[PDB]
Amino acid sequence: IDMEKSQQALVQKRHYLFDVQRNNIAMALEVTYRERLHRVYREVKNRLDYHISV
Amino acid sequence: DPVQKLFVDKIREYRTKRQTSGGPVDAGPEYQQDLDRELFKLKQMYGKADMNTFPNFTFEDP
Repeated sequence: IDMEKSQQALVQKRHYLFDVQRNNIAMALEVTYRERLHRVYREVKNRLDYHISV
Repeated sequence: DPVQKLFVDKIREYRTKRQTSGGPVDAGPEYQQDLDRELFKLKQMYGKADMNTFPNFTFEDP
């Protein structure tokens, strides 16, 4: 009886895995977003630094 | 302050120079050679991308 009850309780958290998956993938997309922003900023500043140094 | 002829000497050499500044007077082709070498080296340190636009990326997703 109690083993079955334990399985029933374990069912409740049966979704957490996909919650984790979603969090990870979404935040990875956010990572790509943010790094793209920082990289474009970097490139523009570098390109203008070229001419400043000139 | 003009009492020291050195100041006026430097000053009007300077002036004549600025008037000649229509071009860099007496640059000498070695000037241009130095420019060439160092400008390349600077560019390679800065890469080979055309220094005129916003090099496009078309960023790649997972």
